Amino acid sequence: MHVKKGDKVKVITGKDKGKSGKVLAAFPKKDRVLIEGINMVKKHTKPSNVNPQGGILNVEAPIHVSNVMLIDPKTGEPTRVGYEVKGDKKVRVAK
Amino acid sequence: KRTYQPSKRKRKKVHGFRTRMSTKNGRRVLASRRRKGRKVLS
Amino acid sequence: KECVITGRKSRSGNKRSHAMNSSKRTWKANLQKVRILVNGKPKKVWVSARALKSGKVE
Amino acid sequence: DARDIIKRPVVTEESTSILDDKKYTFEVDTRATKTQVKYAVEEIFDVKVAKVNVMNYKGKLKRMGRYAGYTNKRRKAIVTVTADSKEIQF
Amino acid sequence: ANDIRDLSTTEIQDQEKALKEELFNLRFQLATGQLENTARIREVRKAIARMKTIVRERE
RNA sequence: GCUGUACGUAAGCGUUGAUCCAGAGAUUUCCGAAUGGGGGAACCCACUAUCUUUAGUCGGAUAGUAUCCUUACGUGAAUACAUAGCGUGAGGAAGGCAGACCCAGGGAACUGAAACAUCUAAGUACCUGGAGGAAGAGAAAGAAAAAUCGAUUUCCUGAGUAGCGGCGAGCGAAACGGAAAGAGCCCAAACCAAGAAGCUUGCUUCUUGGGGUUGUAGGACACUCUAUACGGAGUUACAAAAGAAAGUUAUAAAUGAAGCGGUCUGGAAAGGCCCGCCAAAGACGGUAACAGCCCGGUAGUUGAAAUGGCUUUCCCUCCAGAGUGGAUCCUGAGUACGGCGGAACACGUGAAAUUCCGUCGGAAUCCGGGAGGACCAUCUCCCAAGGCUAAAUACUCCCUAGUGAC
RNA sequence: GUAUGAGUAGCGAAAGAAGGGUGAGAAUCCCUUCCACCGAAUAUCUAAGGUUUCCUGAGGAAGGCUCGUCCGCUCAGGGUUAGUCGGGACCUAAGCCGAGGCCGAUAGGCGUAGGCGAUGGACAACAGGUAGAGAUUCCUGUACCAGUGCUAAUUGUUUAAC
RNA sequence: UAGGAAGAGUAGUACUGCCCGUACCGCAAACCGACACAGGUAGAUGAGGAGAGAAUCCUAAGGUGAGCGAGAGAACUCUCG
Ligand SMILES: [K+]
Ligand SMILES: [K+]
Ligand SMILES: [K+]
Ligand SMILES: [K+]
Ligand SMILES: [K+]
Ligand SMILES: [K+]
Ligand SMILES: [Mg+2]
Ligand SMILES: [Mg+2]
Ligand SMILES: [Mg+2]
Ligand SMILES: [Mg+2]
Ligand SMILES: [Mg+2]
Ligand SMILES: [Mg+2]
Ligand SMILES: [Mg+2]
Ligand SMILES: [Mg+2]
Ligand SMILES: [Mg+2]
Ligand SMILES: [Mg+2]
Ligand SMILES: [Mg+2]
Ligand SMILES: [Mg+2]
Ligand SMILES: [Mg+2]
Ligand SMILES: [Mg+2]
Ligand SMILES: [Mg+2]
Ligand SMILES: [Mg+2]
Ligand SMILES: [Mg+2]
Repeated sequence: MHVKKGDKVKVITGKDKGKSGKVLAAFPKKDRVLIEGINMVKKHTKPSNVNPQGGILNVEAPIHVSNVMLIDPKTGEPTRVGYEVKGDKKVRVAK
Repeated sequence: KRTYQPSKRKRKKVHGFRTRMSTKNGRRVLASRRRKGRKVLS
Repeated sequence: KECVITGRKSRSGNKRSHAMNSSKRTWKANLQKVRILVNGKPKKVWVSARALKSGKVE
Repeated sequence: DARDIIKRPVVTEESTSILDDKKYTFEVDTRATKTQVKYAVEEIFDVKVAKVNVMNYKGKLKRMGRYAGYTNKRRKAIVTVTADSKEIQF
Repeated sequence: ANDIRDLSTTEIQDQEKALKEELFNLRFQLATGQLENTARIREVRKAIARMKTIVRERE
């Protein structure tokens, strides 16, 4: 995946287009990313051993990786990515 | 009375693996059941 | 059952009749069970009269 | 291979009811023997074993929807120790 | 494993015996309900595997 | 980031580099050819050796122990040498499948003939045995004809011709010609040498080496010349079994251009409208709807530690070949043919050549022998009764990439 | 797939009643009492066969020819303890296999030694307890068969106790 | 008896004694019969009165009250008197 946990991210398509957020989780078995503030969704949760109060909960859902673009933490603006070798360590490069 | 009157010994000594593999024409039965792919050979 | 020397034995063909009815039959060999030396020792073996009329020692 | 002969103890109400008479219900390898189990327990816990009993259990049929299969074939030993020995605890 | 290959064919078998004892105690604890960490099972079992393995490799 | 499908809860591992992918290894319970003996499948019971535990029984590890064939060795009967037999060791096989392709053994009927028996269906289906990646066939005892060709196989034609046939139904070639593919060799025997066995008793007759293999006849045998690794050939036949190196390929992967363009609809834009761009990359798929420019990727360019294969090089191995004579000698015997009985050849006994099986008989062997569709003569072509041989052909349980007016 | 017949035939030999109780709900489940049925059986054991149908706790979707609060149904946990019982490690019968061998287009057929094979023969434990589920198994007592070692005596050594 | 034989048996002691089956049904709703089927299913036991009797009637121990019912009591059908 071209996007990794801990990255800062812009959203290309979707209802949450134009927004940005961090990557809280990744699922390469499905090519989905779990991002803060994006695709927030209302779960109707009966009480259980945890969430024992229960309720309607706003929490983030996964959105596809192709709908998402990385941001250079130095510029703060969105950058399509390539790969280079620094010394003997592959890295990610903006362009 | 009726025609199925069960017995494990009779069942196996007639229709069983060793009785099949004793005989040239019972190894074909097993070859033919493996060729259909049956969960059970005898 | 076959001659130990020239392995001749029952082959098969038809029996034909007048009216050319075809039926099925076998031509057996004239095999005789007699001693010979299979090797430096003897043995009692099926051997054919053709092969026996000259060349093999009983 | 004592630790391989003796797989597990059998913790159930029957077993616990029976522990007070210095009897211990173990689940064991289906190829083990009573005598192997004796010497294995004597090894592994330093008890003295007086008698060893053993039964074999078929597998029970279970289901989960569309899918049936027999639970594992079980062999349950019931060791008992000489009274003048030290206990196995659980 | 590299740490394991430094051992001379008998310390390795002794560690094997010890790991077998530990594993038995864990199966026992589990059967009784007293085991909190369940993933130590796999770890000990795989340690045994490595030890038998390197023993055979040297053989 | 992970602890599968498969949610779940619990507990945990991972940039001191996890999960994952590829290669090589290790482990691989019990059954099954199943093989230590038995057995009703996945069960039972053992022996012999060494070790181990027990106070000692009881108990535990590890190795070996099937049958047959061939081969050595040792024992060993009636029977006296001996053979049989017995035992041990070294090899080898056993069984399975891809319901496919082929070689042989054996071999139907329904049906058709508008009945039906010869005949057909059909040497099909089926059984069985052998196999191999192909098999089979194959280097002229050939095909042919006023003219020659030069091993087999497969395809096009010849041709539904010639012909076979209750001359009915129906069966139905071949050669010439044209193409694919191409390749040629080895023994047997005379003759020389050694060894052993008979004393066939001064002769044979068996095991190995050399020699030599063919039709204007060739060879052995006589001589000349060369030849002893000069040069040549090779595990695809022509002898057989190994080893390295280099390159290439397959089995993981890497890099990889260009729009978050604006606006409209909209749940969402990949779509409409207006602007640009990349292209050795507009294959495919996915993404909230139809994306070359979002993602994976594609074109292109790179790369493989390890293993496997192929192509070359080297090593290694092994290698007498032309000529002139022709005293003499050899050139596949219970076969070749013939009779009888059957079968295969397109060819149903027909005038029935050719090939094969069973049984009777039974040749010449170089001034010799076979074939040319009875047969005879002449002519022409050719050397049987011994063996090997790739390629072109047939098929697809499988692997990789792909295609479809499915 | 759905009709029609059609809310029809049928609901599979037989004596139930009431009271209490449980429960959302009771002809149908549980308890009690009377009543009735079998009784060389409709009882008690146990082979073969079936293979968890046994016990406990929940449950009532479907199954049960009605009903259901129940079940041989569904879920989840448990439950089958042997030196002496029965079968093997003991024996064999009919039969089966069958080294070699004899036969035979193959494939295979027969068959000696040898080995498998009970429905038979041999073989040492009895009585009580067991309130959820096993009992000649477990427990309590008292024994029996086979063997082993430890003691204590006795005996034997190559015309040889055993 | 052939054989083997330097260890032998006696008493008392303590210890040792493997594998499979063992639940449950088992004239039955669990087996064979497609069914919770008026069918069939080997053997051991199998009491009392009267009785020759395992007959028969009633019963004991023990098991059951049979998986649709209630209520009218009509023709016809069946089994009975
Ligand atoms: K060939
Ligand atoms: K596309
Ligand atoms: K002919
Ligand atoms: K010719
Ligand atoms: K018996
Ligand atoms: K009576
Ligand atoms: Mg038992
Ligand atoms: Mg006809
Ligand atoms: Mg849509
Ligand atoms: Mg001729
Ligand atoms: Mg003839
Ligand atoms: Mg013909
Ligand atoms: Mg002839
Ligand atoms: Mg002519
Ligand atoms: Mg009506
Ligand atoms: Mg009615
Ligand atoms: Mg009666
Ligand atoms: Mg019950
Ligand atoms: Mg109902
Ligand atoms: Mg027996
Ligand atoms: Mg009971
Ligand atoms: Mg019982
Ligand atoms: Mg009823």
